[PDB]
Amino acid sequence: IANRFTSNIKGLTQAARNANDGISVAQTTEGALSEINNNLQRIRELTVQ
Amino acid sequence: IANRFTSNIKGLTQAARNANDGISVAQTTEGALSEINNNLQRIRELTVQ
Repeated sequence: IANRFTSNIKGLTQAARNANDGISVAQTTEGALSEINNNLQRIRELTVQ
Repeated sequence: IANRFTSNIKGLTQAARNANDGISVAQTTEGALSEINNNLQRIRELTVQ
């Protein structure tokens, strides 16, 4: 049972690290999307003009 | 909703600027029309004479 618990603890810690990496991926993609959105807003203003 | 509000505000402001340009155009044309009308009135006076 101690072996099983050690395996589970190590796996869960590594999974937490993986989830942190995924959060980083999401943040980077969202920043790129925000810049694209600002460009689109400016283009719409130019079209209205 | 904030993005939509920003787009609407920008569009309305630019449309107001274009409308102001419209008043400018109309004022210029009305000034030319006033000059033409004054010339026509003087021509009428000369014809009456």
